Amino acid sequence: DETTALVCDNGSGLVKAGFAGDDAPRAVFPSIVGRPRHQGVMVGMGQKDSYVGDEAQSKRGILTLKYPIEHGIITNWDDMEKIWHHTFYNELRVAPEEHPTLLTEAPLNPKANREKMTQIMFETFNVPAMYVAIQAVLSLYASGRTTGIVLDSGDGVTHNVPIYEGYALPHAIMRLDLAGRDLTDYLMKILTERGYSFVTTAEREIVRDIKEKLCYVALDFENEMATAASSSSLEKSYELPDGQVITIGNERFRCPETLFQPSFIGMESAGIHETTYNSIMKCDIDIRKDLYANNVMSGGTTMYPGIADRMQKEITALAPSTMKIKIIAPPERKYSVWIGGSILASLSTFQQMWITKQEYDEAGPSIVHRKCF
Amino acid sequence: DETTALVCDNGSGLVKAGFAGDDAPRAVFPSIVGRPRHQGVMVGMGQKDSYVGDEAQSKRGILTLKYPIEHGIITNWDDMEKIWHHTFYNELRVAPEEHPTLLTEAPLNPKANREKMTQIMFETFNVPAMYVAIQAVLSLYASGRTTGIVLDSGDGVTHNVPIYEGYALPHAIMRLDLAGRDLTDYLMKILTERGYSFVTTAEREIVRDIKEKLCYVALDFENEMATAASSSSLEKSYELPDGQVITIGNERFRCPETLFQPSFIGMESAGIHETTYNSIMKCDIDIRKDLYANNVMSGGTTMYPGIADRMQKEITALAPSTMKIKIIAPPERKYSVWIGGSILASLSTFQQMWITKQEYDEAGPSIVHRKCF
Amino acid sequence: DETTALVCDNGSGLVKAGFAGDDAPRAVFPSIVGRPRHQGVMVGMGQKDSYVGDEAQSKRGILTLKYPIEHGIITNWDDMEKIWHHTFYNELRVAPEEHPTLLTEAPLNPKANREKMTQIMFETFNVPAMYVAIQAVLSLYASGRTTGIVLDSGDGVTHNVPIYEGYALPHAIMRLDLAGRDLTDYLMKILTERGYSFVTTAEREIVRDIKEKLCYVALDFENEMATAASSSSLEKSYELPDGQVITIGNERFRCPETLFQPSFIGMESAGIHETTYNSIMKCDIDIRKDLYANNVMSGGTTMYPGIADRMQKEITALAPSTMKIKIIAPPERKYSVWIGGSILASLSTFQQMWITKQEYDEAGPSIVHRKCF
Amino acid sequence: EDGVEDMTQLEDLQETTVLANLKTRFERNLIYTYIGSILVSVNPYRMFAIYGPEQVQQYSGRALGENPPHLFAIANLAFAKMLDAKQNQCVIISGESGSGKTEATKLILRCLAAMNQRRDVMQQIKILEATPLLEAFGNAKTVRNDNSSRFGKFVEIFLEGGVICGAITSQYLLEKSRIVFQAKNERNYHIFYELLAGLPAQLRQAFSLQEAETYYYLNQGGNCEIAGKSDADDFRRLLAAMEVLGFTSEDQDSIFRILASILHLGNVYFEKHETDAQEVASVVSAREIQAVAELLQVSPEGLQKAITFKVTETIREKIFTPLTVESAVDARDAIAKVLYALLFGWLITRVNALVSPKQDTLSIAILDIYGFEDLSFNSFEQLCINYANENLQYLFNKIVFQEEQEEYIREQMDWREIAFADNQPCINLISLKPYGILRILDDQCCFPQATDHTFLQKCHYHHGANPLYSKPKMPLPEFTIKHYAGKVTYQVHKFLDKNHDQVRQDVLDLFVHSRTRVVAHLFSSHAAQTYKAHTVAAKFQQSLLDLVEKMERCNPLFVRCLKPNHKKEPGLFEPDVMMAQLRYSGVLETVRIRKVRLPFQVFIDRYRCLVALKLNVPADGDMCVSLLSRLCTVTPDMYRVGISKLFLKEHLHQLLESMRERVQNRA
Ligand SMILES: Nc1ncnc2c1ncn2[C@@H]1O[C@H](COP(=O)(O)OP(=O)(O)O)[C@@H](O)[C@H]1O
Ligand SMILES: Nc1ncnc2c1ncn2[C@@H]1O[C@H](COP(=O)(O)OP(=O)(O)O)[C@@H](O)[C@H]1O
Ligand SMILES: Nc1ncnc2c1ncn2[C@@H]1O[C@H](COP(=O)(O)OP(=O)(O)O)[C@@H](O)[C@H]1O
Ligand SMILES: Nc1ncnc2c1ncn2[C@@H]1O[C@H](COP(=O)(O)OP(=O)(O)O)[C@@H](O)[C@H]1O
Ligand SMILES: [Mg+2]
Ligand SMILES: [Mg+2]
Ligand SMILES: [Mg+2]
Ligand SMILES: [Mg+2]
Repeated sequence: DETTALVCDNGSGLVKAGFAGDDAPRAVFPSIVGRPRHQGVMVGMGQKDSYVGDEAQSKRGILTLKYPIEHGIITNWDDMEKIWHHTFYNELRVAPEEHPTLLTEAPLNPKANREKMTQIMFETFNVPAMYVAIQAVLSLYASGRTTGIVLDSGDGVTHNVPIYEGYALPHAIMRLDLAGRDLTDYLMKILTERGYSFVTTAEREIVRDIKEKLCYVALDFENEMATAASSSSLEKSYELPDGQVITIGNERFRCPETLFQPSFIGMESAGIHETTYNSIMKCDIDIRKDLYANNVMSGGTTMYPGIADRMQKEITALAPSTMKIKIIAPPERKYSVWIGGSILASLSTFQQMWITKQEYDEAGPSIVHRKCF
Repeated sequence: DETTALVCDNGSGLVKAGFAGDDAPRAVFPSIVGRPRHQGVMVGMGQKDSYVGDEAQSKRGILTLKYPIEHGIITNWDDMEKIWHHTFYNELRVAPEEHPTLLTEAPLNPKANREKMTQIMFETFNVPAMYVAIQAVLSLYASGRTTGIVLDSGDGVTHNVPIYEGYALPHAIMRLDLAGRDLTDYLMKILTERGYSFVTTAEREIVRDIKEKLCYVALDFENEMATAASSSSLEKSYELPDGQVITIGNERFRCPETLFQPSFIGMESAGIHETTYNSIMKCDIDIRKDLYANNVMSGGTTMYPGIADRMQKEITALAPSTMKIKIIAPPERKYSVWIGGSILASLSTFQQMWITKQEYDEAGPSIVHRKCF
Repeated sequence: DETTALVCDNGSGLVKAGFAGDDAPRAVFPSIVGRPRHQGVMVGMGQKDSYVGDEAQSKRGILTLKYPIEHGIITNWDDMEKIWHHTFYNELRVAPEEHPTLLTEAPLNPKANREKMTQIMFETFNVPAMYVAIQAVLSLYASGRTTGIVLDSGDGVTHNVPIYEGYALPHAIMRLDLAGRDLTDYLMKILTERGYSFVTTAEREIVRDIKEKLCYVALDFENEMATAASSSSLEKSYELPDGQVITIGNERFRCPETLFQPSFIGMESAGIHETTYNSIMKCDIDIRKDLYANNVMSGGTTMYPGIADRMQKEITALAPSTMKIKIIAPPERKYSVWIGGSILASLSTFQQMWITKQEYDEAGPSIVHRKCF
Repeated sequence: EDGVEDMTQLEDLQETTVLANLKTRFERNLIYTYIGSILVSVNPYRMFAIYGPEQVQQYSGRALGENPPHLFAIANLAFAKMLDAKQNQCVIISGESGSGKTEATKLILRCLAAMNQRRDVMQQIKILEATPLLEAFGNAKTVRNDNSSRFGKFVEIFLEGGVICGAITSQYLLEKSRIVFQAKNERNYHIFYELLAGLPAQLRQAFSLQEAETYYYLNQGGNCEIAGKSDADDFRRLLAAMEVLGFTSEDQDSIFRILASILHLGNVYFEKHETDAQEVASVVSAREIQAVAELLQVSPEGLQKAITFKVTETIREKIFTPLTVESAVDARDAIAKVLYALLFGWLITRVNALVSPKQDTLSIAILDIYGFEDLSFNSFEQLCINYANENLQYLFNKIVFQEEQEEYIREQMDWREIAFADNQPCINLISLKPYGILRILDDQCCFPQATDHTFLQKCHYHHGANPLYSKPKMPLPEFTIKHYAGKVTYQVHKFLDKNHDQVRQDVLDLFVHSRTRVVAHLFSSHAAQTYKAHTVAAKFQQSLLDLVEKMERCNPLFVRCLKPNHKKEPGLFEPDVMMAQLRYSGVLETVRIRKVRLPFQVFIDRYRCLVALKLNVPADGDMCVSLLSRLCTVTPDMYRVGISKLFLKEHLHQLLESMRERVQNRA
């Protein structure tokens, strides 16, 4: 009885799912639940009271966009259940009671989150078996490596996990709540300097698209600020969905710099380079050599052009001058975690590490804290 | 028990009624109540002291024409009751106590108007059920669409209502009190430049007929004024009901231009193109695209030859240069609202949105503010 | 050489100016530029083609009122220059080239606004020195405090600024575009329910006067709606400038409730209480205690009788049940910002924080972004 | 020989037992079974000239208790009941296509004609000659049958004082969607292909009919030669009968002209051509519409403006409206459908008028009706067929419950209190006024910016909680309705194109002023005879209501027909095919009506080994059940002790079986 196990990377801002053994996610759509707010006047078109991610993307102008997952933790459980039901039935058209499912999670997430996730996916969808895997180990699986620090930076969380030859160092795991959504909010707040006002949720997503299509990270900040406010070479234009053209100057690269300077939002934490260096310096010396030599990336918010060069420069400035820093920036930073999950779920030696229905029924939901990580 | 519901579009200057399910109004006649003013000398012919619209049309010379509906609001209630009684009994020959009735209304009309309309149509005619629908949603129903801005311009009101996929935007509804009757008054006041004097009500309606049969809207105003006062190509002749021939020059197109330049009457408001553009710019961007692409028309006073081309030119000059403006000008601008009402009243899913007699009797007339719009 | 510095609070709808060291603004007049629209017939009385605020107030019936400042940002620069020239010469009768001037601004305003303001006030009036100060810090100065959140709600903008012991938290500044002018527009749109039509600019200002003289904010909305539509105790009468008496019912308190329920205008944002609570919850815990204990108000549009009690009730319902919320509502909510500016401009330690003419001439207008805030 | 004519008397009633009984009787060369009021017939594929005129006297009603179950007993039963209760009634012939319904109709007509010794003298009353003609007009090839009745044939035989008068024929539920649309591996009505195959040359050069294989109304099936058993000889015999009916050659020529006009209208295409402010429509080739106009005696510009422009006409003005491509296609399809329906009505009216009987006379009804259909994929036509069969099954269940109630009352008075659950919820789910499925479809027809997906979503919303409705799990364009015959899954693909039967008044006015006399007369009669609606579903519902009213005017008693394996094998069949046909006919519902009851003397006799059961009981009313009930502590599931002891329940039967099996384990 051959049954491919589903791999459902339900990230913080995008849901990436598919079957195990493929090379790319079958379905990719934002994790948004939309509800209309105005009053319906045409008799008959007042029945669809909830639009899942892509449909709610198509109809931004007459409804409100709410993200069920805020900064990693699942806030609204009903919306997340709706998203899971949609991605199981209306998107893959595969009954979830005949396929095992794999789910991902941030490292330092609360425990009630896992307990409720297991309860929902065992009682509602009646999945035969499920598993919860940290995203960094899946990123390392997908990178085809066994050593190095994973810098997984989605739009809800940014965490480092040092691994050496398969043995994780759980006392060096660092997690930051600064991610892509906060970059989008800073871009919204910094675009007002030129007069563009974005307040609604649809305008917030327009700003998100602007960030994806225009923003980049510079090597040096003072030099690039001088260049921007010394000419018009860095200015680029964007077209809003009503044909209105906007122009962006030094705001192009001052949006993603807050990753290295989180004092712009007012956070007391340090940049991603500093957290990576501190996580290395929480590990053993023999570990430290290979952690220096094998930095790896993942997550969407690390796709800014020029991120690798600057973080290499910063680590080299921080690390001792005689060591070799080599930062891996594969062109699949997006959904590398899903590729790793698909590799992991296709292993025949993984068949014994599921969470069978009998186990959950006999020992209760607490076994998700025992069989994971 | 099959009972077709009556649809009675009691507009501001013309009453258009009929049964639901037809394709054209059964009865069309002006909404005028006429009363004789001279002294009767023949014994016996002094009994008919009130002539309803068409009879008062036939006998203009010995009576005064009063419109019960002035600028949308119902001023004289007894005259309107007489018109309703006539159009129910002497025109359709259908008892109103056996058929539901549908009525239309301007968007921003007062509330006592609706309360009194419901009270009269429930207490006098004893209609089993009635409903009040905004004219713009019925225009969209008749146009076979679900998006776009309706420019409903009768002879008492000119209002815009933006709708996107059945969800109205009530904060972008704009209403102007400049309509066809004010165009007729301006034509009366502007015809005196050539010596023709029209003062009485019958002469006012002769001027209305002149406006209907001769007036048009030009693409450019200065060029057409120069052409008119540079030749006699635009001059046309009309024959008054006594065989007296009149000639009209540049007054032919300077009567309906006040729709785009309402400063001629002295109003501080802006033209219909400007109000449509401002109503669009009060909506969301994703809404704005489809509102640009799907402008629609209705009402009698939009039947001037050349209105669509000029308003397209003006919107294109106002809107960003990269968007596509497409103005729908169906050949049923007159009584498109009635066609939409007939479509709406024939739906079997509409049966539950009436205002039953029990509901009105138990909760009072205030429910017309709850079940409408 | 003793020279008192002028303090010119050029708000969004009213200009409040005077000398530093006084206790009340010397001059208060609306910021309106009026231009006649009809045709002059008397030879000689066709020369005054522009009336500044108070003169244009006196002659509303023959001219159009345009506000140069729309929603905080300065739209028409020539009209604002005319207003500044008037308030310097024809109102205070003080040459502006011998006195330093202080100006106020919204927090999140564009930067070209500041650059052009400095350029105009240095090149045209040749002021020796000028400064641009945020309105919330001046409100805190006038309240005689150093902690708390300022809710400055003029007629163009409504913004919160949390300050603790003089250290502002710039990442918790929230700004809403819902202000008094939008309340006036909603009152205009909601008065049509009783038949009163106000379309022109003079009628808009009559509605503004109605709002100032009659509107109030209730503690509970459903209870007060039931009371209003259960009796005639809340009905009040107003006399238009032609002796015509109007009566207002539940529209009296449904105009200023949109501050707490901005969905009436269709905005997706939340009420002022919700924005204040969210701004608090963007601050540190030790900050949060004193921000809870020291809420303060300013701006004209917070003078509605009953605003303090309702916003106290709402914050208490939002905040944890064990904390003490104390909302400061001094009787100088109007021109509290000017009192704070006068206090700030009279300090002898402030003499070194001006923007001298030499500094602007040597470094250009960009220093207004460096020496402000 | 093996009679088992009444299976009510057996120990228990199951579909397996009924199937075994029918198999045994079929192996005994017995076709008809007399199940009380109801009769069951099976197609034997075997030419049985049962007796001759003697069978009427041999199988009359005087010895129904001993007479073999036969089809012709109802012939005498009808007369016996009408001479006693003084009330005429109706007889329906129901069953799937190919189940010998036409053969049964012919047999019953022959028996009714042969019972009065007069048909030999007045055989000139020309009754059954046109049955093949109405068959060619009303039958078409289905994926499961080459001869399927697609209309509710109704023949009314009139009687006055024992004298057989003339007959009146009518159609009720013709499916107009077949003319323009047809599924795969099926085809249009047989007469179009018969005309194209038997077409003489003079029609080939005169009428442009050289594209017989490329007409859009015909090539939709994809293979029109599967019916190769039919040929031009069918056309020749159809013409022979057509001339026999007294029709002149002019009528036949006009009929062929109308059919050719319909076929030519099938081959008309439109182009999305630009216009003033939109892109609306434009006729591709005008030579075809011109040829249509030439052979229809009507202006060509009239057809252009009736299929391209929409006319909104008021008293003071008449406004022309450009139409979209889909609207033009719908108008053309409506024109074709109304023309075909008018032709059928005209021919039926003329046939009835030729042999019109006396008025205000007695009348017996014969109704040829559809069969329950469940294909691999189901469409609108199957939904309408299932709705009609649901109404007829409701009537049949009412009859069965009436028979059960009268039997119960005949036994004892006080069992009239027994209730019964009908299929009314299914009828409401299909066509209830507020939120019926057909009502939702009618609303979606006129609703702006509608598609199949929106209609499916609305059906899913309004019927989510209905137990009979079954939302598919996957996002599939289907839904499932629980009929009495089982679950049926329909497909919502192309419903909106099967309902736009909108014919504006301008088209009728254009066709009234035609130069030819037949078309003008037909349209004038249609306008004169004409509240209504403008969808295929609404007209189908109106016709179904008329048929139901006509049936309830009389007393319903009918007969079902079944079919063996469709490979035309005489005397051989599959039990699974029997189960399917039994489920589709509806006779299985009789078991549900039984809800059980057995004689008590039989229990006394054959249960002589139950606790040494004493057999010396001569009284059926003696106390024997409560004696075991209280001594053995049998739960008192029985509501009350009867006299005949027909209070048996299934739980008691199971308890008795359990006792029998446990007691038998002695050694
Ligand atoms: N090409 C890109 N450039 C910059 N940012 C991107 C790009 N693609 C995605 N992002 C950002 O990554 C965030 C989430 O991406 P991803 O990591 O794929 O999903 P998740 O965070 O749910 O794992 C989005 O909020 C988006 O702003
Ligand atoms: N063909 C036409 N050309 C110009 N104006 C017209 C025409 N037909 C009607 N009107 C104007 O439209 C006004 C009212 O028409 P209509 O909208 O049909 O009624 P209502 O305004 O009551 O809905 C009349 O006052 C008339 O002046
Ligand atoms: N007593 C009052 N009650 C209600 N509203 C008021 C009152 N006084 C002023 N306002 C409103 O405050 C707005 C502006 O007042 P203010 O804040 O003093 O000027 P600015 O907004 O320019 O700082 C006006 O539009 C007016 O509607
Ligand atoms: N009871 C019967 N006895 C003898 N022959 C029969 C009987 N029933 C049907 N047949 C034969 O079976 C053949 C199949 O006809 P069929 O396709 O059932 O016609 P229809 O579908 O119009 O009823 C007929 O030619 C008929 O002669
Ligand atoms: Mg991720
Ligand atoms: Mg109108
Ligand atoms: Mg202020
Ligand atoms: Mg047949």
